[PDB]
Formats: sequence, C-alpha cells, structure tokens
Amino acid sequence: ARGPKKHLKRVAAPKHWMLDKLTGVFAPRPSTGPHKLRECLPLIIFLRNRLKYALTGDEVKKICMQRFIKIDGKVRTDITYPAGFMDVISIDKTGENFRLIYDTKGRFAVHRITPEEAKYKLCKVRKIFVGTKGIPHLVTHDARTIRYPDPLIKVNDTIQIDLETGKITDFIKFDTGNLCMVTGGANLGRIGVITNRERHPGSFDVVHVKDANGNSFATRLSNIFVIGKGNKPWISLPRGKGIRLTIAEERDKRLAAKQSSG
Amino acid sequence: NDTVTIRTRKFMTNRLLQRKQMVIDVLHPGKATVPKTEIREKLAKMYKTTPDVIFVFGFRTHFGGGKTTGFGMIYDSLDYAKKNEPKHRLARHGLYEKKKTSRKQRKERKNRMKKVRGTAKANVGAGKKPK
Amino acid sequence: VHGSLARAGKVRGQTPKVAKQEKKKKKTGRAKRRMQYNRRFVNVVPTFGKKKGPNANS
Amino acid sequence: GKCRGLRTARKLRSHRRDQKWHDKQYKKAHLGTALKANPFGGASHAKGIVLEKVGVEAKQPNSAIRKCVRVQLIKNGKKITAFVPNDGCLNFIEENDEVLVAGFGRKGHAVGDIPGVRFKVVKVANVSLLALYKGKKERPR
Amino acid sequence: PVARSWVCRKTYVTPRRPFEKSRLDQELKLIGEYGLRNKREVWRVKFTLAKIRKAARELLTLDEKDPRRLFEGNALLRRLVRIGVLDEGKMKLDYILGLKIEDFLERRLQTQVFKLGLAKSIHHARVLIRQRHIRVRKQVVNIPSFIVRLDSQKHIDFSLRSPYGGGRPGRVKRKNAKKGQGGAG
RNA sequence: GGUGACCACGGGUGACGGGGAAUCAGGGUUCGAUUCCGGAGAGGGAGCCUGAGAAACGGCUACCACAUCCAAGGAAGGCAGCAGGCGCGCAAAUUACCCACUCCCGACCCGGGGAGGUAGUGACGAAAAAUAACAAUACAGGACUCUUUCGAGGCCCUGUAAUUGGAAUGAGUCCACUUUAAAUCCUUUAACGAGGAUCCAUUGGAGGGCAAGUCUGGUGCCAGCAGCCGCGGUAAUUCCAGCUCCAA
Ligand SMILES: [Mg+2]
Ligand SMILES: [Mg+2]
Ligand SMILES: [Mg+2]
Ligand SMILES: [Mg+2]
Ligand SMILES: [Mg+2]
Ligand SMILES: [Mg+2]
Ligand SMILES: [Mg+2]
Ligand SMILES: [Mg+2]
Repeated sequence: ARGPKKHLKRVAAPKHWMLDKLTGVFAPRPSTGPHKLRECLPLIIFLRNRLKYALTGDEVKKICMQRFIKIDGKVRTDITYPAGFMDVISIDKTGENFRLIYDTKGRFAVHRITPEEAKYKLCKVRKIFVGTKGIPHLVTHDARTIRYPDPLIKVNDTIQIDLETGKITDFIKFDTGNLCMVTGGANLGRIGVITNRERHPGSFDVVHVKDANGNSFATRLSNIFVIGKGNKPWISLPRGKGIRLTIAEERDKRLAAKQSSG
Repeated sequence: NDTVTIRTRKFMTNRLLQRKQMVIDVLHPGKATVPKTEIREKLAKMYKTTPDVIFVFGFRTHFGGGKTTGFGMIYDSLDYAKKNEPKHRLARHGLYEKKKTSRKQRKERKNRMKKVRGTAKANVGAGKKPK
Repeated sequence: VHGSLARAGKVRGQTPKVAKQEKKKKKTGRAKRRMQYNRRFVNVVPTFGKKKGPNANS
Repeated sequence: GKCRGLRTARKLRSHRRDQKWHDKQYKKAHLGTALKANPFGGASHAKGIVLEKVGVEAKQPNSAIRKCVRVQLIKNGKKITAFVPNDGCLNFIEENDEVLVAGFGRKGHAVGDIPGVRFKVVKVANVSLLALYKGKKERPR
Repeated sequence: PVARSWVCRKTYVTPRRPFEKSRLDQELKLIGEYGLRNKREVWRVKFTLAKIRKAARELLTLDEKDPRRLFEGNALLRRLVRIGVLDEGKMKLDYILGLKIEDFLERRLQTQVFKLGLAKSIHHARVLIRQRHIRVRKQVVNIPSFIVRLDSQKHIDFSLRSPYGGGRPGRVKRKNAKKGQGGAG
C-alpha cells in the first residue's frame, strides 16, 4: 500500500470483540489512541454490542454527540475511540460507571463499578527515563506520561492514578507474591499470584503464576499487569474472580444453574 | 379483538436517547398479521403513553401465525422523537417528508456543476436547463 | 473416400411408424416407491420358479 | 536394494522424481508436449467448421461404414476427425457448419471399431445433435 | 467485498458401489417401512449414524481419563438420549457402536404421528404433516423428517387451525355443505 | 576475492505466496486466479509535482502502440472500478434502486460513498420438500380363521376399473397486513383455486461387468449400437420401434 490503512474487515477484527460475520462486511476500525487496536473496544461496539444502548451505528454517534459518554474523566465524541484496558467509562446520566477488565476467557467484559471506585484507575508503567532539565518523566501502558514520579517506581511496575489530577496516589512494585493479571497470550484474562520470574538476556522474560485454586501457568513479562498488594486487589474483581475453569465444570455449572432456576 | 395479547420482554429504558427500548411479541391466534396501528395504540394504552410517539418496526411472523416479534421504541416527548430517529421511521408516520429526486439525476446535476467554475449564477444555473 | 455415406440413416427411416399408446399416468415420488415396495416385498408366492425376475417374459 | 540411511532423503526424493518421468500419466501432464499437441488445447469441447464428410471402415471383426466429418477448429486451426454418433445424424450436417466437437471418452484415444477417431460431434449449427435426433427442435432455417 | 456466508455441507453420501441386489433390497425395505420419498433421505440418516458412530469409535480409541474423551463422550450421549435413540440407563460409548438406522428412522415426525395413532397409514402420515395439520408443543411443523425428543414426544397433537383439532373446516367440506344447503333447505 | 554435484549458474513454468480446498487407515496425491493477510499492476516503459505518506495513474510530463473532435490553427485520452458493448473463446449476470444496515472520508450529529447493501439474470453448487391419502365394492393372496381340501368372513395386505366418493391440501389468481430507504421474496391471512385431481417428471439403460426382457414388429456385417468384452450378413436376450421392467 502507498500509505496507512483506514478500513478493518469484519473477519479481520480481533476475536475478543465477539463480532458476527453476517451483519456487515467491515469492522469498527478503532482510531489511534492510548492502546493498540488488538486490545481496545471502540465506543461503537461497547454501546451497541455490549449494553444494547444503540441499535445501529447512527444512534451511538448521536449519543456520543450529546456528550454523556465520559471516558477517563474527559468527554469523547469519537465513535471509534479505543477504550483499552481498565479505563473508566462513565455515563453520568445513568450515574453508572464501567471498568474494562478481561474476563476469565480473555474478553473485555461488562463490569459496573461504584462512583467512588471510578475516581481512581490503575496503570502499568512501561518506560522510565529523564527528560531535559533533569526532570524524570514516566510513560505508562497508555499514551499518558507524567513528570516528577517517585524514584521507587521502576519499569514493568504499577501506579495508582486518581483522575482529574493525573497524580500517583500510590505505587505497586512488581514483585514475587503480589497479585497480577495476564494481559495477552493463551492465558489472557487470568488472575493469580507471582511465584517466580526468570530473566533471559536479550529475550522475553518468563514469569510463573499460581492462582488461588493451585493451578499454575506461565506467560511473558510483557503480559503481566500487577493489580494486588500481595493478595488483596486494589480494584474490584470481575464476576468469576479471575479463575480459568476447564471445559468440564462449566457444563455442570450451567446444568445446575438451569435446574435451580427451573 | 377477543384475543390480542401484547407481551413485552428484554425491556430497558435508556435516558441516553430518552427512550424505553423493548421487544414485543404479539399473539393473534387465527387472525392475520396485526397492522402496526393496532400495536401502536394498544402498546400506548399499556404504558399510558400518548398514541402518536410510539414507534414499532421489524415485525416477523412465526411459522403458522400466532407469535409475531417486533421492536418498539417509546419516547418521553415527541420533540425528542423528531430529534433522534432514522428519517424513514419519521417519514412512515408523516412527521418527515422525503419528496426528493432520484439519485441518478442528482449525480448528473453534480457532475454538471463541475464544468462551470465559480460563477454564482451558472454554477447553480447548470441544472436549470437539464431538469 | 469410398463414399458409402448415401446409406446414412437407412434403417431408422425404414422403420414402420407406430404411435405410442395411451396409458395411465405413472405415479411419481413416494407413490412410485410405495407401488414398487408393495409389488416386490409384501406378497407370498406359493408357486415355484426360483424367484424369477420382475420382467419374466413367459 | 534401496538405500535406507537417515540422511538419504535427498537421494530418495531425487530418484523418485527422476523415476516419475517413466509412467505415461505423469509424463503426459507434466512434459507439456501432450498439452501443445492436444487439438483441444486442454479444453473439454471445441468449435470447428465442417470441411468434408468421410466414412471410416470398422475394425477387422466388425464391418460397417462409420460416419465421420473432417472438422477444422476455429482456434489453432487444427484439422480433426469427428464421429457422428446416431443413426441418421450425418444428414443433419451440411458443409461449413459450426459444430461443437468433444472427446470420445478415454482421454484422446480411439474408441471401439473406429480407427484413428478421437472426437465425436455434439452440436451442429448451434443446436444439439441429440435434440435433432429426438425431433425436439428443428433445424435453424 | 460481499458479506455472504456460503458455508454449506452435503448431508448425504452416495454408496461406494451401485447395483447390489442385497443393498437395494435393504433400502427398499426401509422406504416402504417408513414412507420415505427417495433413497437420498435414507442415505442422509445412514450418514447421520455414520458420523455419530465414527465419533464414538474415535472417542473409544482415545486414552482413558482423557478430559476430551469424557467431555465429548458424555456430550453426544446427552443429545442421543435426548432424542430417545438410546436408553436412559445405557449411557455408555461402547453400546453406541451397536446402534442401527431403524431406531433413528422411527424418530421421524412422520413415523411418530403414525405410531401415536394420529394417522392410519405411514404414507397418510407424511401427507398429513405436509398439508399443515400437525403441531408440536405449540409450534406447527410441516417437515416429515422433523426429529423429536423425549420432552416433545408427549406434546404431539393436531394443530389448532387444522380441521382435526379445533374448527376451521376444509374447503371441500365447505363446498359440499354449501352445495347441500343451496339445493335443499 | 565470492558461489558451486549438499546442484551454483542458466532455462521453463499452463507459477502471485500463505491461511486454505478435494480425496481420506497410516503415509500420502493433486488444487489454491477467487471475497482473509502480504505483494504487484493500472495499454508498455521511464521521469517527476504536491503531500506525513505516491515513483499515484478515476495526478502530471515525454516516447511507443491504439484511439477521439476539428472550421485542420489546435485540443483532449486510459473501465485488470460499477454497469454495459465488441473481440476472444467450450466457457460467465442489469447500461437497475439506495446510503436504511456495516464502515470510510470531511471543517462534520446535518454532506458524500457503483465501498457496501437491496433487487434483477442465475440448474456452479448446497439444505428442505409437491406430483396424493383414506374408505366401501368387486377378484386375487395371507400364519389367515372356523369341519380335517371342499364353503364362508369373526380378520390382515397390495394390485387392476368404477356413478366410486366425500374428506385434505398446496401450485397458482389475489384482499389486506407484514417485510423494506421504498419496494420484492419469505411468514400470516381473506376469497377463488384438483378425479384421467390432463395442475401430465425426467434423464439413462434391460448380454455380462451392473439393477432390470432369452416379449412382439422392422433391418439384414447394411444401418447402427457398443467406456471393455462384444451384438448385427433373413428366428438380433445388444440396432431402429411398440409394450413391459430397472436405476436415480
Ligand atoms: Mg502467469
Ligand atoms: Mg491466492
Ligand atoms: Mg489481496
Ligand atoms: Mg502503484
Ligand atoms: Mg498532509
Ligand atoms: Mg505510474
Ligand atoms: Mg407436476
Ligand atoms: Mg429396445
């Protein structure tokens, strides 16, 4: 091609969006933003496919124009704005807020939150460096950067950010025994506790995680998002408590739930 | 009229678009498909809403008659109904008029205006002769 | 070429023309299968013949 | 015998593809000479213009005159012989006719008692020969 | 470009060899027994058992204690005992390999309405269903090959609109009645 | 110096590559122009302007080849975009409607989009499924049954021809609703709408392979059939016909 693309095909859309093959040829094609296109929900398929607020694409355009959808403290009029991982989606008219956390199957699940919970939001620092005049900057897994951080934050760590100030309320050091979350790969959307980290010079580091049920798994270091201070998470967990159950026991889960409600 | 039951499910009101969205399944046992007017007034009577703001669309009759499923949009004000709706639904009730020309003549008109440059009388008078 | 092509289409033309007779309309589909299933299965033959075929031209 | 070493796979694959040039099926479809020599050019059917009507003696056990036509295909201009497969369908052919010839059924090979004939005419003058034989439709007069 | 699907499969497989007197008689016995229109729909039920029995065989060759074997094996058991082709107590993979096609063919709607007394003849059952007279639960069905499950077996009845349950007499009865009342009072 | 029998280099390709498709014990054998991803190209080459991004072609410049209007002084081209023509061929659709859905562009809730959707042709192909069922008479048949052939009916199953013969439905006409951007089709639903229910099922065969005729009439190694064996020269299980059967 002679330049950047601006169309995404429906089939070429990310799998976790749970889009269907028949309604349209194309896909939302989220605009550039804080997060990559492979791990973000455009607002169109959050208000039309998740909450069913809009029936087609023109209604979600109209409601974005009416300026009630406030992402992360700021209004967003873009129909295909990339929401991304654990960003606050506040609708002030309904008085309800949302947190975009992967479920146990690695998909962005609808997760309502309390108004006091949405006043803060976690982030994962990606690169630490110092700019001009000896002013340390600190970029995060979003496109955000903040000046003058606490020197006790290193790379691949976690920072608590309270909204409308952009200040570090507190910090979580990426360490053994601290509750984390997988953010990619096969084990995407799993909640566990770090047990070991092996380092490979010049290659991707590999961590080992053991969850509450004793199930152990591994993933690359770039797929680690520490959220809990040791064992207590700093964010309300989604339904299911972030444990991946095998194919066997959701069958009897549905069977027993159907029998109990029938 | 003896047996026309109108049930609704999946109901939810969104104050985002100032409307209450619901899917309605009518049940006419041996009658034909019920027209949208009768659905509109009965649904309005159930919700104590005025029978000029209710919208119903997409009615699919099940096999052998009886159940027929449609989608209903009820609004808290007719002004909001004119504010945010597809133009074809507003045109069905007559609130919006779409008496236009066909798209082909519009495309001929536009490409005719490309030739004439800038003249405030002929860039708009380009289609006066080829109507 | 030897050119014995003048005899082309000789026997076909020589055939005496007889018109197709008028018969009952044959059943189709499930009726056809019903007719032939009852023809060859639900029947008991006391007569011998070593199970002669359906088109015995005796 | 045959080699069975752990690293004789190059020899095994080279001998196999060298020996695959010795059966007629692989050689016909891969050398390309058969494709270029095929009167149909690799097509199932072809269209030609009738040049003449000829008779071919049957093989030795049989005895008849088999009615065929010399056909010059419009594409690649190759002259072939096309059997006319019915009792009186040669008379439906006249000179200079657009005939749709096809193969006989064993991949460019003579069939039955007809020597040196590999094609049979299927349509003549843009109407099916079988339709003319059954009288379903008339000649385009 | 297009948004179409074109995801389609063949539901039947033609026999490997044609023209066997033993096989043709076996199929013609089934067609007369269950009132099937053509051999394609005795081939499709043969193919249904062909794929079902194949999957059970593949599962049985699997290693014991395999979660795939347990989950998939009990999965197809559940739908097999749902449609009633297998006994409730016979919940084993090995006994699936002994299943036939006759017990599948009696799960058809046409054979079920005939076997439940709603039709006097098997061929009468197919014409009754195709004429929109029968119903299952509260949904009218006009497919003779409509399979039935245990929870739907006891709900088979005439439709409300047919001239065998509720009212709505047929047009020949209406024309005959209007013939009688016009010629005499 | 570098590469080569561990095949360089050169030639061909009826070669765009892959995800994939067909066949299916295992191993394998072919096909992937074709809707997803990557590449390339805009009649063939070449060179540039602008722009973040082009060696852009629904941008420009020049040559080559085709081709357009002209008052002959000039000027204007790029359908391997959607339609539609010619030609090429064995081989493939309407010079239709609409941005209502999916998305894209824009200064933008408001405009545009032959992307795309909708309809038309459409037997590539795939799924379901009409062309009939029942009853009462005959004449048969049943382990039939009643005395143990003999006669009947306290029963069961096909068939042939009949005022049967009155029950049931679509396929179509077509009211309305529905669907839809507006229509169309589908689904409902009025009212008409079947007794040769002529509202007519066909395509291939009947020597074997391979299911089904050593029936009848013509022809007479002729005409023809026949994938292979083979039939046909005056009594054709095979040609051409009628009748009857077989396969789907
Ligand atoms: Mg090429
Ligand atoms: Mg390809
Ligand atoms: Mg491509
Ligand atoms: Mg290019
Ligand atoms: Mg720019
Ligand atoms: Mg160029
Ligand atoms: Mg018919
Ligand atoms: Mg014959």
